Amino acid sequence: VSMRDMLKAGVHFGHQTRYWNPKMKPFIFGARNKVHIINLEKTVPMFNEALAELNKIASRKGKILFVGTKRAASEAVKDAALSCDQFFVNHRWLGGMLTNWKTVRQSIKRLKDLETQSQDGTFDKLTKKEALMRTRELEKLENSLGGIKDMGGLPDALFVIDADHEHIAIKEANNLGIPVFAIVDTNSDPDGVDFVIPGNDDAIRAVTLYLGAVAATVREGRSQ
Amino acid sequence: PRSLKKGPFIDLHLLKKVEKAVESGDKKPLRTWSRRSTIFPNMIGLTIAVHNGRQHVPVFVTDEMVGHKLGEFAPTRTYRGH
Amino acid sequence: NQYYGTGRRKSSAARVFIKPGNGKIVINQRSLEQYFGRETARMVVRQPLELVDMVEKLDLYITVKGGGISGQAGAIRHGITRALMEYDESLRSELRKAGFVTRDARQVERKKVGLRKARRRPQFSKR
Amino acid sequence: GQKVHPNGIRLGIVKPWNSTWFANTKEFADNLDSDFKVRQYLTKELAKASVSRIVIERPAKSIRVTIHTARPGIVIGKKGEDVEKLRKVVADIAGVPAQINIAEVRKPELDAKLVADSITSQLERRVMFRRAMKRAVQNAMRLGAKGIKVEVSGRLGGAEIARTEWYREGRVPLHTLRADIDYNTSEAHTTYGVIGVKVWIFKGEILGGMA
Amino acid sequence: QRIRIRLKAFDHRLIDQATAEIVETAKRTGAQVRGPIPLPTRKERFTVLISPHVNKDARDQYEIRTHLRLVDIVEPTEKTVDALMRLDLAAGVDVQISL
Amino acid sequence: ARIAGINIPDHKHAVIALTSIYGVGKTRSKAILAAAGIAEDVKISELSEGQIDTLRDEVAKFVVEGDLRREISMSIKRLMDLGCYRGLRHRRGLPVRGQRTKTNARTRKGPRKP
Amino acid sequence: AKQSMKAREVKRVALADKYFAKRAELKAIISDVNASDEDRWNAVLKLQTLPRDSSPSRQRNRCRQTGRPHGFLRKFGLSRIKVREAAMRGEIPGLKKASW
Amino acid sequence: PRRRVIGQRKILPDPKFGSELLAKFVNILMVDGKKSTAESIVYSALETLAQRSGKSELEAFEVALENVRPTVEVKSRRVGGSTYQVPVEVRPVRRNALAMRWIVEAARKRGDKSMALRLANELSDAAENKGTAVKKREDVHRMAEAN
RNA sequence: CCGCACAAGCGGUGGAGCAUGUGGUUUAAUUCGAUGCAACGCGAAGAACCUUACCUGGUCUUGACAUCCACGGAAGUUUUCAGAGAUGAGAAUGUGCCUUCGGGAACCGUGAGACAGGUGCUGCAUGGCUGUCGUCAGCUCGUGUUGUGAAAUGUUGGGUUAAGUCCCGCAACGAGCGCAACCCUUAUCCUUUGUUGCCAGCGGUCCGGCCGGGAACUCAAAGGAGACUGCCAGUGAUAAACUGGAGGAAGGUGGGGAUGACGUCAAGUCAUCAUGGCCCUUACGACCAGGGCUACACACGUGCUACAAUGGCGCAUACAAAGAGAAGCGACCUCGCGAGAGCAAGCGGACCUCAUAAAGUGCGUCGUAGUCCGGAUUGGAGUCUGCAACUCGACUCCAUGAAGUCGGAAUCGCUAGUAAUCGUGGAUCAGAAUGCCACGGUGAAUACGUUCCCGG
Ligand SMILES: [Mg+2]
Ligand SMILES: [Mg+2]
Ligand SMILES: [Mg+2]
Ligand SMILES: [Mg+2]
Ligand SMILES: [Mg+2]
Ligand SMILES: [Mg+2]
Ligand SMILES: [Mg+2]
Ligand SMILES: [Mg+2]
Ligand SMILES: [Mg+2]
Ligand SMILES: [Mg+2]
Ligand SMILES: [Mg+2]
Ligand SMILES: [Mg+2]
Ligand SMILES: [Mg+2]
Ligand SMILES: [Mg+2]
Ligand SMILES: [Mg+2]
Ligand SMILES: [Mg+2]
Ligand SMILES: [Mg+2]
Ligand SMILES: [Mg+2]
Ligand SMILES: [Mg+2]
Ligand SMILES: [Mg+2]
Ligand SMILES: [Mg+2]
Ligand SMILES: [Mg+2]
Ligand SMILES: [Mg+2]
Ligand SMILES: [Mg+2]
Ligand SMILES: [Mg+2]
Ligand SMILES: [Mg+2]
Ligand SMILES: [Mg+2]
Ligand SMILES: [Mg+2]
Ligand SMILES: [Mg+2]
Ligand SMILES: [Mg+2]
Ligand SMILES: [Mg+2]
Ligand SMILES: [Mg+2]
Ligand SMILES: [Mg+2]
Ligand SMILES: [Mg+2]
Ligand SMILES: [Mg+2]
Ligand SMILES: [Mg+2]
Ligand SMILES: [Mg+2]
Ligand SMILES: [Mg+2]
Ligand SMILES: [Mg+2]
Ligand SMILES: [Mg+2]
Ligand SMILES: [Mg+2]
Ligand SMILES: [Mg+2]
Ligand SMILES: [Mg+2]
Ligand SMILES: [Mg+2]
Ligand SMILES: [Mg+2]
Ligand SMILES: [Mg+2]
Ligand SMILES: [Mg+2]
Ligand SMILES: [Mg+2]
Ligand SMILES: [Mg+2]
Ligand SMILES: [Mg+2]
Ligand SMILES: [Mg+2]
Ligand SMILES: [Mg+2]
Ligand SMILES: [Zn+2]
Repeated sequence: VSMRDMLKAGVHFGHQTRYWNPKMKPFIFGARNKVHIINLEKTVPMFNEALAELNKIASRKGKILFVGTKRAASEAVKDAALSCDQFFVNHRWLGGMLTNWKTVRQSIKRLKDLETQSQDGTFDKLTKKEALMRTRELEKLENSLGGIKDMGGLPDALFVIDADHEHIAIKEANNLGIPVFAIVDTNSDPDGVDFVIPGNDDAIRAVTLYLGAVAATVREGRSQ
Repeated sequence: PRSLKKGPFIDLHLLKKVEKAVESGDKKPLRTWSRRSTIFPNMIGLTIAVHNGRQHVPVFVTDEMVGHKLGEFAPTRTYRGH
Repeated sequence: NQYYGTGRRKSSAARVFIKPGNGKIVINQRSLEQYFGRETARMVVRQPLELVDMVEKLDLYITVKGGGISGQAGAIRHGITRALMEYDESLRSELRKAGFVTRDARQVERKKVGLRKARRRPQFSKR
Repeated sequence: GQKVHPNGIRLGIVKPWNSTWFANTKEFADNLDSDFKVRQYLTKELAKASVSRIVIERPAKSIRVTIHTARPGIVIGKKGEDVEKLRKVVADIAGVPAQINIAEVRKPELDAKLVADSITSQLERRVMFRRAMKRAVQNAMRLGAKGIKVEVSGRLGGAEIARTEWYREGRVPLHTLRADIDYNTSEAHTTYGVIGVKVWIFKGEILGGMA
Repeated sequence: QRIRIRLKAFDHRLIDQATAEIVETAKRTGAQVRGPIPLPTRKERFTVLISPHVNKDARDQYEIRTHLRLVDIVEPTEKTVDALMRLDLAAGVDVQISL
Repeated sequence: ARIAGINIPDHKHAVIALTSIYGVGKTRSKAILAAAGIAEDVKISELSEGQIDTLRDEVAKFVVEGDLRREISMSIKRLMDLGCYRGLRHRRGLPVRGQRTKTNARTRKGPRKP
Repeated sequence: AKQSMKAREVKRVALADKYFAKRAELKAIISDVNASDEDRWNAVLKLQTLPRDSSPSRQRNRCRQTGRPHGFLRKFGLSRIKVREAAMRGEIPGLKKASW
Repeated sequence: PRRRVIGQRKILPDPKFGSELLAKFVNILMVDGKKSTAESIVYSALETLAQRSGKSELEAFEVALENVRPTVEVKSRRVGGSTYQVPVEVRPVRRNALAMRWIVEAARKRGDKSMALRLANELSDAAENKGTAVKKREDVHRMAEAN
């Protein structure tokens, strides 16, 4: 992504000067209208160097977890993961998703059992109310683990939108040593992101730019 | 009352003992546990020791007693008030 | 032609046959007011037939089993309702909002152990 | 609170009866009385054959018992001499031509009568009740059950007061009627009294009624 | 002339299988069988005090439901009557043949 | 009227009126009436002397009033003199037909005494 | 109950079993109108000499299992306690928890 | 009704007149489910009401009602630490019910050698403001102001 | 924040008579247990004998019940005397079966010891079973995270629900036992089968589905369908849910069952049974007759019938359901005023019998009274069961006709086919229901609300 490509999307935009985090000073161009302005001169090379690492991970058969829980950007992140055959979390990040993966494995097994059971049969043996209740449980499980049913094991890389909002995920990752790739607004604490991208995390246009560029480079890394 | 088609009921050993007594003149009070026997008209002028549960109390049968059961004359419950 | 309906109340059942032509009602080979001694029963059996206003337009041959006089009357009413519904669909829309296709499911509740009746509980003594 | 007998409540739903004859009020009482005498006799003779169950049917004239045990060799012995003596004594104890039958239980660690009998026989040896029931649960679970629960009660280890205690593992839904829960009790006559053991074994839910 | 056969049992699955088998044996032998007619079941109730002592309110209620079926054959031949005579059914079913 | 029972039956229906004689209940009342050929619903008013005399003639056929009271008192007195069980329960004013005395024998015992 | 009780019941049953015809014909004589009232008299005298326990009404239905005198169910011949144990185990055919 | 107060069975109207208020009246007078006995007395009383006290029996019904139906009563509630006799005004159904209750109780307090005559005379006196039901409306209006 | 907890209502209890249980006292003994809710129509689903365990007296000692050992007998059956019976003493008859002929079985009696026997003690030695909080909504665990750690979180919060029900939030995610559902029953429809059940259209009738017949309908009982907040509108973070509406037989877990988590009360039961310890072991065991459990100055609990014209009585007449039956249920007919009796059909029962429902309704009468209310009590005379109704049965008839005129303080039950009333059946049972368990008929009133009362 080129600085012009970002700037038109508005990547330079940031939170209010009232709400910023201390470690973000190096990445901040300045202030306008009491608004923090992010410096694309740092943003572009760091994003490119992160894309290099993501391409490397995906080119060694890496499993990638796209992470974002914004109600606006959930579908964008989900589609972003689907466009590169990867795994995602687009709703509330469940504390213990990585640290307590084994309990999630039982949940993934229950989701697999429910979907397989409906195709196999036995719904007729169940009463209509019971069969409908089982369908509701399957729908709830899908809304909870649609993205990670096929992750199989712990992912090899994480992509995070608004790292401050998803702070539990990054704490888990660091506890596991799983690398964190994150779009970091001025209000976030950048310590947990090993490849940090400072940029807007709310705006739909810039978020979609991040996701599309990452997914293009991930498909490229897969293709070899 | 039992019934009239069946006639009154008397225990056989009382029949035997009573006819023994009436045929052989006066006796001492003959002892009996048969509270369920009916007093019979031949059984008059005799004295019968009916067991009240713990002791044979003597009842001296008379003519207007005929028809009643022996147990009606030997109370089985001691009571004097409180 | 012939139009029947099966009505039921708490424990009664009533077969109702509708024949256009008059306003006579025969119940178990007897006339209405000579079968039912209570007036509210006569009223409740004429209820639907008078609602749809066609009284002297169709005579009724009806039999009924089980239950008491009020249950039999209610079952007869339900049967007449279902029979009329077969004769004309338009009548059913008014019959329903009159509360006649209700088929009330209310029935005597069983006696339960430890109670004197379905719900009456023995007279407890605190002191 | 007190629980309902987890076998009687499932009778007709998922659990079959252990006596399937038909009778009238005339011969109903003495029929099941001879039935009881048959059962007690068989349980006394087969005390070492690990008999899990004893079903009795009564066809038109004869009676036919089926013995579910894990030691079919012990009840069979050699060319069925022992089972033939059993046929004689059963036929004369019921006044009717008998017909004995055997059906081996294959997983003696998954039926509640045999695990309870094993626990009691161990409690005779004055083994630690704790490790006894723990081994029972571990075996039954490892063999493929969906859940199990054991409960011993009464002066455990010769103690002076009764300490009822239990240990469960897996999933034992006692309120679900579909659940095929094999339940059975047993008593252990120790020197300090009687120790009662109850065992529940849940082996999956049954879908589609009795059949 | 007719042969009327009554079947009593304690569970309806077994008795229904028995009726089916009866009528099929009668169909093999070219008879005319009135299909099994269901007759009213007899529920015997029993209420029993569960508590050994003191509690009379705590009880338990049991029920034996005798299921009863009636089959009737109107054009019997020797190969009809013998066929059901060479017929052995489940132990739980009581059969009663009448002419 | 001055029936054999020297009491005076009231001016009600003949049967209910005759029931006032001691020893004449409803059954025996209508027996008296039917045997005298007198109607059932008529009152003692509008009843001729020729009919009252038949009523007296037919009520004299029974044992009523003092004669009945004397017979009942004699039977109880005789029964008491025998020393039989019911004689004792009559002397002690306690129920003789085998009812509870542990509680509610109040008709025989009268009101309560602490 | 005590073994002597079960023994008394066995003796009563066995005794009432052997004198049944005698009791029946004596009762028939006694109740028979048109008896000569000498026959009826010696009939009642002869009847009251038979063993008291030869009366069917002297017997008392006890649990075949435990011999308990109360809580009997003629249908099963067991007390109220043993029927429950037998039913929950599945020994009484067709019997099950009723609920309506 | 701690969670939600539930309404009443909307009773079915009188078969003789199609009115539902006379239906509630016959339900009030009914004893031991003897509805036939009740409606007999009610019809007998309204018929003679239509004669001894002018025409319009169904109208004379409310002529007695509006004469007895109260407006204010007391509802002793302890919103201040003790049961305080605070007065309250009623909805229409409350005063309807209290009116019919007060009618039937006074009728039962008359004798009059019949319940038909009892109810008839009592309802007439109520319609023209005589008797005891009207007096117990007077007292319920009197003690409603006493505190 | 919940619950008939109160409130709002309706009917009661507390007063009267009787039924029954307990306490008390008495007694020869009034068997033993249950004791605040959660003992007190409870164990006992049924004490005249029996039961029965208690008492008085009469009796037995390897025993009434079981195994073993020798010895002798077939086993039985019938009959007499003494006795209250247990028991003794006999007299007659039979002396059988299988046999490898030796005996053996079958039982019976006598003898001797192991032993039997105990409803004797301890439920504070126990199992088993049950009550209770409470069908109240809770109780936890794994893994994760935080803390050196004991631990905490989850399970708190905001909503909502009958519910730890569900949603949203939240370092928690999950699960398990509970909750809900699966089960039974009830409400609608469909399919299949149609006698002993059914009778619409048919013909025939003695007018009776009774008879040809019919399989439609009611029913019977096996399969299925149906209800899910699915549809609509409105509230609500849009969510959960809530309020209404449509359709529908049924609407918001449709009604009612069964189902009772972790635990609490050293709760109840050693007298169902089983059982550790101990105690008796010619006695704390066993048999028999009679008595008691039914006593009565009293006290309490639970019921029944009442006090009346919304009723009593007489006559007439209509509509149920659910059950039981072979030492059983027992029709028709005759006899009796009646309880019942004689004769005897049918029925192991959709067939026959119990068995004609009652309140109701029509007509007549009674006129507010201790009554034509009420039926207690008592006298007389009967019937039935049963060896036997004295103690101490039920019922019938005639006579008698108490108290009682709606019950102080206080207190109980109930939210709909409920309460209240009205009959019917069953278990136990020879006989003995006002109790218990079921069944239908008629059929309400009220809920402003959560301040208080009780409990959670
Ligand atoms: Mg039957
Ligand atoms: Mg009389
Ligand atoms: Mg008595
Ligand atoms: Mg014993
Ligand atoms: Mg008896
Ligand atoms: Mg209450
Ligand atoms: Mg109140
Ligand atoms: Mg009282
Ligand atoms: Mg006592
Ligand atoms: Mg009770
Ligand atoms: Mg009792
Ligand atoms: Mg002695
Ligand atoms: Mg002698
Ligand atoms: Mg000896
Ligand atoms: Mg011993
Ligand atoms: Mg305890
Ligand atoms: Mg609940
Ligand atoms: Mg909350
Ligand atoms: Mg839950
Ligand atoms: Mg939470
Ligand atoms: Mg159908
Ligand atoms: Mg035909
Ligand atoms: Mg058909
Ligand atoms: Mg069905
Ligand atoms: Mg609608
Ligand atoms: Mg609606
Ligand atoms: Mg539902
Ligand atoms: Mg439900
Ligand atoms: Mg449940
Ligand atoms: Mg329970
Ligand atoms: Mg204790
Ligand atoms: Mg207790
Ligand atoms: Mg002794
Ligand atoms: Mg004795
Ligand atoms: Mg007693
Ligand atoms: Mg009277
Ligand atoms: Mg009549
Ligand atoms: Mg019976
Ligand atoms: Mg006659
Ligand atoms: Mg007769
Ligand atoms: Mg009867
Ligand atoms: Mg009457
Ligand atoms: Mg009448
Ligand atoms: Mg009087
Ligand atoms: Mg007075
Ligand atoms: Mg008065
Ligand atoms: Mg409620
Ligand atoms: Mg009743
Ligand atoms: Mg009986
Ligand atoms: Mg009754
Ligand atoms: Mg009822
Ligand atoms: Mg409180
Ligand atoms: Zn941001």
